[PDB]
Amino acid sequence: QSALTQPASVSGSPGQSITISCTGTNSDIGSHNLVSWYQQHPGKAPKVMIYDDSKRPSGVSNRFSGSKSGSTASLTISGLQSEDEADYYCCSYAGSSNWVFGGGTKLTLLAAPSVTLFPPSSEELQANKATLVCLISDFYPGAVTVAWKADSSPVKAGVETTTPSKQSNNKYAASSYLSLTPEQWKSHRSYSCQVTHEGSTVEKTVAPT
Amino acid sequence: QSALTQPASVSGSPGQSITISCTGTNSDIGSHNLVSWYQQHPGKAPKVMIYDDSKRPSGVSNRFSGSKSGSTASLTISGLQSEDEADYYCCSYAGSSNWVFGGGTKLTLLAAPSVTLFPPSSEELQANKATLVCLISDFYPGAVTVAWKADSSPVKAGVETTTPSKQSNNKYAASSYLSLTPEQWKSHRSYSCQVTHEGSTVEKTVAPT
Amino acid sequence: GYTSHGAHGVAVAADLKSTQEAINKITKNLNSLSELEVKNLQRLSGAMDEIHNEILELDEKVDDLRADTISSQIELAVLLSNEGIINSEDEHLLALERKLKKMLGPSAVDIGNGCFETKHKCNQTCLDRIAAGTFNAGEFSLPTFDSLNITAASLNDDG
Amino acid sequence: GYTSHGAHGVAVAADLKSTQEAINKITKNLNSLSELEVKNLQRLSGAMDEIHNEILELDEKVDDLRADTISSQIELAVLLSNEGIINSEDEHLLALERKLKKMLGPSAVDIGNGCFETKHKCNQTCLDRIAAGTFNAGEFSLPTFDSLNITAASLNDDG
Amino acid sequence: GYTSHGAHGVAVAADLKSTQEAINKITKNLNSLSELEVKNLQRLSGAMDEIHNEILELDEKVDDLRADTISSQIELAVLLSNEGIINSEDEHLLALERKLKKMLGPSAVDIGNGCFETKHKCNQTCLDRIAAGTFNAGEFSLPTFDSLNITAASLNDDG
Amino acid sequence: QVQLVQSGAELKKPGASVKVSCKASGYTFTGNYIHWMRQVPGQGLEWMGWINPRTGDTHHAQKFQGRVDMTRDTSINTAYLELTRLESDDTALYYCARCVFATSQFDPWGQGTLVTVSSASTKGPSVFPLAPTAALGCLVKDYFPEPVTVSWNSGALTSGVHTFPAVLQSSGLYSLSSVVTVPSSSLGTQTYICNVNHKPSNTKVDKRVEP
Amino acid sequence: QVQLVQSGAELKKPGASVKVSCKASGYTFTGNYIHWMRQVPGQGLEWMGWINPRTGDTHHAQKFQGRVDMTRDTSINTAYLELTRLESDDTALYYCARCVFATSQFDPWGQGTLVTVSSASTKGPSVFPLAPTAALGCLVKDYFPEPVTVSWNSGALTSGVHTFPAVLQSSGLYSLSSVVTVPSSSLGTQTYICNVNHKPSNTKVDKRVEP
Repeated sequence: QSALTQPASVSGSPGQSITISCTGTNSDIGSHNLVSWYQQHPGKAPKVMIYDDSKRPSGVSNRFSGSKSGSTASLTISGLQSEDEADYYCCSYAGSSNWVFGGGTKLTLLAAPSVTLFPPSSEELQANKATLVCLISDFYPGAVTVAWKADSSPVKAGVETTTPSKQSNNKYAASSYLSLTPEQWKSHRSYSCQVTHEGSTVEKTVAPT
Repeated sequence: QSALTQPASVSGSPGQSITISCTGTNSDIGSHNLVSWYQQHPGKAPKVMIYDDSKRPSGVSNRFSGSKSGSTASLTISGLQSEDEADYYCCSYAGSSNWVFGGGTKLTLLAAPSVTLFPPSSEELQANKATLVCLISDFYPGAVTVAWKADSSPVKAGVETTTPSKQSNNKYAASSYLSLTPEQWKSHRSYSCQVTHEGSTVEKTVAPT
Repeated sequence: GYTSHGAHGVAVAADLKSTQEAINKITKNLNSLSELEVKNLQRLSGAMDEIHNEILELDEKVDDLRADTISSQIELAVLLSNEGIINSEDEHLLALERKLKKMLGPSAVDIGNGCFETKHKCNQTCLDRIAAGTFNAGEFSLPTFDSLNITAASLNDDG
Repeated sequence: GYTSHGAHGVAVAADLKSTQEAINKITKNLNSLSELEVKNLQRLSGAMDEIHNEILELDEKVDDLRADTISSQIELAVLLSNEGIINSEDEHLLALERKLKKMLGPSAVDIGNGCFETKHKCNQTCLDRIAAGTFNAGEFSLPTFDSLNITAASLNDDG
Repeated sequence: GYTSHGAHGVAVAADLKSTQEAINKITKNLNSLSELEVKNLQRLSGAMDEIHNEILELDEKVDDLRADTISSQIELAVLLSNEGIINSEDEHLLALERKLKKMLGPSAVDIGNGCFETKHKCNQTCLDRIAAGTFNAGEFSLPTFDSLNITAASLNDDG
Repeated sequence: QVQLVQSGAELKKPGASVKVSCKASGYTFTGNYIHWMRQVPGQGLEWMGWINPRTGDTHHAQKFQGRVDMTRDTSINTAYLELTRLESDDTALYYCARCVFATSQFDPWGQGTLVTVSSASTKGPSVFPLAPTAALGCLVKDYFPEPVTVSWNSGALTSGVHTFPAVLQSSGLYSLSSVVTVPSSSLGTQTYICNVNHKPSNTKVDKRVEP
Repeated sequence: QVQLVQSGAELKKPGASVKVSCKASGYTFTGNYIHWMRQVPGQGLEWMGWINPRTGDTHHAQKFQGRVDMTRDTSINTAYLELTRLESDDTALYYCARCVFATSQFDPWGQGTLVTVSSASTKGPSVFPLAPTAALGCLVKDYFPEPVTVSWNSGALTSGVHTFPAVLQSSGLYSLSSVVTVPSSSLGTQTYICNVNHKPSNTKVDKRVEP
């Protein structure tokens, strides 16, 4: 059963008006006035935005306007806002008691990092293990390089850096976990986490003290 | 669409039993049990008298009885009264969501006038106009003649006499409006209105004084 | 001498003539089939003409049933509006009534005041004909033609 | 001298005789057609006999549905009386009850207490026969008769 | 001496030949019939193929009606549950719902939320075809064959 | 009380269009059909059509197809009949009537709206007194179109009151008179004032009568 | 409040079976259908089926026929979706949604239940403190499967709290950390404790953070 065709992603500036299309067959969109548009944020369940091709659930902003023409539904968002950056799905009844979701569309909008370097805890060292945690947040876009340094040398051993992940404030976050035995934690004088975002490099540093 | 065939008019003395028929086709009267009889007085909207071929609206006297046979309805009125003098209409459903009225029947039963002569008002004379108003009421039958007399000469200039008009008490009323210049109101000594009904002549008269 | 040439000329004329008697029969036999078979075909056609009408009658029996149910459903639904059971502004009820009135079909006739009467096209005789099931195309048959014999001229022994 | 009366006398009877053999075939050919067509016609009648039955079966399918809807509607209305939603003495409700009861048709059977059940004449096999639509009158054929040649007597040259 | 044997020999060959000319026509005449009849039969068969289609079309019109009614009934009953008129746990109402749902038939399609839509198999063109009733098996005819005469060779008087 | 209230009388030119309202009261506005009738003065009743307030189904007679529209406002419970391409024959009293489920009963009837199709102009009346048991009245003169509604002392009394039918002057303007009989002992001790309305011109005017 | 509460995340080996519950609240449990969807992380939504709570009638997508069952307990207003013969592709967030009469409106949506199909051993996390306006946090280390839920002082505060996405270490065990910013004046004067839950392992544990 063919998923309804949606654009992969769309972009726009704040305050602009944009539209996302969802094309299908006559049997699903054209034949039935039961198309709905749902928004979803990262780490959040989908939220219904439009139903029955125009109808607005209570609490939904006026800026979201649904429409249908032939076998093609459309959702127009006037006056683009920060909260609008999200994934959006069309869903239509496809006959024979069946409902089909579209391929989805990522609406994106057209930020320095916030580094936090935490050392191995006392308990972890007592547990014959050690880990340095480098936490990055509130950087836009989601493209960042992370580097680990033992005193003044690149470590690279078991760094375990996560991918950038979108935030609720249209920014990104990440974490790096340099795991190592405590034996080389007291040995090396200090440990540095360097984070490059769009050339700009910010470094945190700690030591056993 | 053919109007249902009713008698043009019927007559009957008080206390008698009379009947008014309404003939149509099978398609309208015969094939539908939706024949109704409505009474209408002059200057008043129709009032329902019978519906569904026998049913009597609340407040309607027991004297009125509806019946149907073939494509012919019949409304019988026993113990005829003064209030019964009126127009009566049959109305039936004629298929295809259509309703048809009958031609109507004027029910009439089997009186000297009441003259009132008013001269021109003071304001109207100051308005450079004069009118003499002859008002007639409560005369039976509704046949009357009216004449005007300047002093003792027939005027005939702009008399404006209405036709007899039925009253609420089964009698008739009429009005004549002799229009004239104030110049030919003061100069003439007197002005009289004569009304003839069934030979009997009644005259009113006014003067400038 | 006795001229026997007259005899042989008589003989062949018989063989021809008798043969003609077969031929003219055979053509007639051919025609005898044809005019009969056309009567059968048309008769069969008539049977088809019956069956189609029956279908049309049954179609009317369907249509009246559509009028029979839907209006009654409306008659129930409107009653629920009339008895105050459900709000007359109940949007679901209004949509249901609109749906029902859209499904009425041609046979129903609005008698005014939210009520419809079924103008039954398939009358009592229609229903009796349908329930009878007395259709019968009947039997068909064709003639059997017998053999035809041609006779030689019997040479008359002049004894 | 040799009497030649035997020679020519042999010839004509052959021209006669061969012709008879053609006639005997041609007559047979007529019958050869006539028997087959009657079988064809009857076959068509059989197909017609099938079609009529389908209509009757489909008529049963109508009747059951008439019993299906109206009875159910009645069973709804009685509930509205049983629950006391609308007055049991409600004249409109009772009028709808009576009208629905009048439209019950033949397939409905009362079971007491105002309840009805549909006695389904068109069973599951009936529905499958109707829905499959496997009607086929089939093809028809008739024979083609070949030409026949009448033989003259070959004058036997006494070599 | 002039031998007259050739003269008589000129005669008989005509009687055969013309007779053959009749026979060859007659066989063709038979063929002329047999070819035509099969065309008529097949034509009738085509008409039967038409008729059956209408029945199937009519059957779809039945099923759609079954879908039109029962869902609309269920939609009402559920609505009585929706507005709190009848207890949602009312066992009679639930039994009614189950019985209705069992009688939905094939064309009924659940669309979600206790709602069923009728996927009409007999579309507008189907309904127009059924109501038109434009069936016509048409006329049928078969040929008639002219008589054939066998000619004797005219003895040419050499005067 | 179950009641219907129609809009006031209207004057239009030929080819124009009119809209007549009929406000319902005293019952469920969606629980009946509204059937529209017309009657020429002095002639028989003519059925025009019906409208469903609930669903909006409307039937027009074949005579009135293409010129008449039926609508309603369920919020205020008011049906509306719109006639287009007006002609002289359309001049008539138009009535709305409530009609009940499975009944032919048209009940109650509106008071009627007088539609007048003519080439004409609206003009208010001139009110004159008519002073002297004795009878006293008011002369309504030189107005157009019909009708006008008269009360006495704002309808405080109705005994002896007799509103006469109007006459169409040779000038084409209308005039009538409304009179009442009063005892001669009430003269100078009771103020008598006639209150007249000409809705097409919309001239509510009062006139006190004195000897 | 109209709400749907789904069961916690689940981990199963290939070929096994999983059952997800969805408790309804704030509305009539039988007055809607319950529709089941799935979405792989980073991918689009996939419709699975629906169930009538009133009758128990269900529809499955043809893709999921034979592997998915839908049931309900009306006494507790709960639906149940059971998937058998689990495979790697079945690893996804599964959602229940309420669908309304004659509407395309799936409203409200459950929070989602993450189901994971992998071949794997459940292990509770190791909690460590992360001491120093200043920031402080808790390191969740060496657990499997995802996810875990972290609060601070039993959800008493949310300002500054940021849960980070977890990292899949090379050893097949997960780790994340939860950090919160506090004014440096509150150090030593307020007891700050992170409360962490690993429902697959059922590891509710608290950890106070001090210098």
